[PDB]
Amino acid sequence: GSWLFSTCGASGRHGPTQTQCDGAYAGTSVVVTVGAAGQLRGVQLWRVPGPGQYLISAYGAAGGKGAKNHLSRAHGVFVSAIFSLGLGESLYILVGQQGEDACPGGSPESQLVCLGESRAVEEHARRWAGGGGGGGGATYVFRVRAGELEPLLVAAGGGGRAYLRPRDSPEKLENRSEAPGSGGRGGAAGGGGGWTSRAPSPQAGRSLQEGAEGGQGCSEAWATLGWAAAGGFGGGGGACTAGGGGGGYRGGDASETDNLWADGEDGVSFIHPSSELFLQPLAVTENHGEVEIRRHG
Amino acid sequence: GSWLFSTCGASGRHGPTQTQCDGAYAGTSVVVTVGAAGQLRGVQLWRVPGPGQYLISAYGAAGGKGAKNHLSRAHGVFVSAIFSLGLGESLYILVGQQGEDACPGGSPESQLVCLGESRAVEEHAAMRRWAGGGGGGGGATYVFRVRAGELEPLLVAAGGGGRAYLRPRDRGASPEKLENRSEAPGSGGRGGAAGGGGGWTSRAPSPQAGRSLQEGAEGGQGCSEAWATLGWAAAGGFGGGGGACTAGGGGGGYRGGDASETDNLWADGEDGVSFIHPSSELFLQPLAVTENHGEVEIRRH
Amino acid sequence: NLKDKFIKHFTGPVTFSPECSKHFHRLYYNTRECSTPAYYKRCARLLTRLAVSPLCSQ
Amino acid sequence: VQLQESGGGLVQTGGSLRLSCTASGRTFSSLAMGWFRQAPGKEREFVAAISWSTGITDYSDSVKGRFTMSRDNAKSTVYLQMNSLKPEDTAVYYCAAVDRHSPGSAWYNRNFGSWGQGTQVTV
Amino acid sequence: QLQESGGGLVQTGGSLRLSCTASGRLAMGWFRQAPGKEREFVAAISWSTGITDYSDSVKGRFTMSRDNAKSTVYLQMNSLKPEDTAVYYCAAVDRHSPGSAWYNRNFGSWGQGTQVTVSS
Ligand code: NA
Ligand code: NA
Ligand code: NA
Ligand code: NA
Repeated sequence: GSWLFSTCGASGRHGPTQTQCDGAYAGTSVVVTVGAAGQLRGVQLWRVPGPGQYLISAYGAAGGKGAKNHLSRAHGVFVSAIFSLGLGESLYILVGQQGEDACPGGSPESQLVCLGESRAVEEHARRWAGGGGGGGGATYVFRVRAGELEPLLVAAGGGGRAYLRPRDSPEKLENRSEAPGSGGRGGAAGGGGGWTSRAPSPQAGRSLQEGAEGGQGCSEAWATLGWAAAGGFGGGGGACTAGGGGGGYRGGDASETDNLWADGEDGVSFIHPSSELFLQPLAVTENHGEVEIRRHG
Repeated sequence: GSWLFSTCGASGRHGPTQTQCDGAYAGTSVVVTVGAAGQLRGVQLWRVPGPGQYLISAYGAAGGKGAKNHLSRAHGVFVSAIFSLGLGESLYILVGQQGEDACPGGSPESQLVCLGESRAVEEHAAMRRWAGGGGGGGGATYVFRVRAGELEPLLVAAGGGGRAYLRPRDRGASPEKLENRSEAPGSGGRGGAAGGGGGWTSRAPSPQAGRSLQEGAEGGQGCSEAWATLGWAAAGGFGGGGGACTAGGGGGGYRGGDASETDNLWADGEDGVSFIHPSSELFLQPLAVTENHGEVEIRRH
Repeated sequence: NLKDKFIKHFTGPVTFSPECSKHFHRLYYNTRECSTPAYYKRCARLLTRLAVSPLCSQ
Repeated sequence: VQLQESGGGLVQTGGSLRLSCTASGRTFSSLAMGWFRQAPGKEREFVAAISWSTGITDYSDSVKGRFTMSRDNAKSTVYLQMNSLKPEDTAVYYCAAVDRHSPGSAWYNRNFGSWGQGTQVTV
Repeated sequence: QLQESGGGLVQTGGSLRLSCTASGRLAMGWFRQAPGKEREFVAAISWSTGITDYSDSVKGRFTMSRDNAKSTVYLQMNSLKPEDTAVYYCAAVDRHSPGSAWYNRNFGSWGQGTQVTVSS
């Protein structure tokens, strides 16, 4: 009837292991093989149980909160479509992981920023930086056909929040297979990874082609506070002061100037043009992404 | 209009500071004075803007996940009722905070447990005591006032119990609990190594037990035995959430949720008990929904 | 309508008794959760929790 | 922990009573004490409060100027000097360890629901 | 950037050696696309370990090899059959797990290939 895929309890920029998913899926309808290493490390291989129509619902992960910008996370995106799949099919499922929140901090100094005691980043704005949230990873559903990875659905991740919110955005969709799977713009704050983007820095979210790990936080923020929030598995960009971009088929832009108020933008979702759209993309995911598959009659 | 209250960015067993809520609410309709220390530390004092009927929607906080029990959190409970408030009235708002998740861990050994390769807690169980892996209970959200020289509860939105370290392999939510009697005792949850939730007036029998409002409502600490074992343990959330050990911590409430008295490896903490003052006009019954921290929404009715 | 199609997808098949009609109408039409697309997941949990309550299960 | 009121009595309009309240086994974080009164058919209401250390006091408008609250730290006793009494002051007067959320906010019994027998005042 | 060579026109039972030189770069592979059919896996080899894999169709007839120094891989095709007629393509390859399908690790990037034709 129904098959539910999760991050297998994994968080942060690295994907899950076989052990984690075996533990997660015990007693459920789901069996997967988790990629052990290299390009598809942490991707879940699922055997399609016979030909038929499958309604696939993919949910990207939310972005992280900022240290002084925490009213809400940018929600990850839900996309869905009906796929007529044949006998012997296998689906590859990368479940996006939430962008890291700036708070609680991963160091004493970054935790003091979280309590509102430190205003050092603002006061200096050897560059002082920190407080942003990482970009959420996108959720990817794909297959191998004719010797190639073929994307079926990509559900965008949410951009991470900037350090600060001001004293006082449609979901993006790609539906052309020939469209470039490029990465988000960025800088110290990392843009999101796409399908095929090349990461210009350790902070950029990696593309699926690069293994999709989240970007690390910027080194200037580590130099300032001893810690920085990372992007989530599935191409989320690392934080700086500005927030990291969300992963996607195309990654979300991050600030190119580490602007104190610049939230990362969300990724771009993808629906393969052979499929039947079910519901339009909608940002609803609060935390990690997921995939839910059901038979469609 | 509408007034939205949050944890002001605070997480964990400790409530927010004035600085945190000042920043969280700047530019919104909400202005609060935050309790600076003592019994009501972290509690938000809100001046009611004129007499009238107010629909108050309170949301308790979710429990934490366990290291090998992480499909979902026990969600904090939503309760709501309409209240007739007069001129000069002020409300007291304690926004429950999420029970801490076992994972990611706060030490190398606890992060090893989260990656799943370590079975040491389980092996030493069913054989100085090895423990850990549970999630803390979520704090309840409390809306109350001072009347005739007494704190008077108006709404308590229960927090969710934290998850145990493990869940049964063959595993394929419990009804929401409500108190509506003003005289009812606000006692605490059972527990042990894993802490029961705090209630309205409970007395904490251990560092792990969730504290009651009378005690400052802080979340319980994780059990010392798990700190000794793994170098870290998940705490309950501000608002009476119980600390984890191996079993999950109990959720805060008007009465606190029960946690295991034997630190059982599969024993989720139970949720708190919500409260809706019987003089109010019920809007909607208790419904578990919250995924993370609690919150409060007030609107004119 | 589009709202109903989202919420039905997120909630799945659920039924409410006549005695819960006042509760359903209030939840579905007069809460922040069920009138805000970004919160429709919250809406679906709430509706799911209402449907399994003693009064609506009948 | 344990409180006991005395000094109540029957008085005419005008003139004075001196109420006392002793407190055994203090809390060491109980910083303030308060007088409340409950007339028949009405809710308990605040009268006055004082700090143990500083002796700084706070009064309801109905009693400001006529009632003085004081304390004796060494004895763990608080007093209410009621002068210029009036028939509306009739009530059972209650003593409590009190706290407040913040400066300016309402005083409340820090020992929830814990109240003594009070002392009767009739004018 | 790949360059395939070695194709030609042979008879049933014939033999050819294909070459592919790469630039940059764990595994390389050969795929082929026949008229009216999808591209399909033929063979793979690891640069470091020399471990190989083959489609069931070519086992016992084709051998993959490589020259690390020359960044070049080879497909030795013997006992050729009409159904081996196709354009043959070289790629850097990966696979998710043992037994899963091989795919081009540089998504969508292909050389011009080399034509192999086997007459009856
Ligand atoms: Na918030
Ligand atoms: Na912390
Ligand atoms: Na914390
Ligand atoms: Na602690």
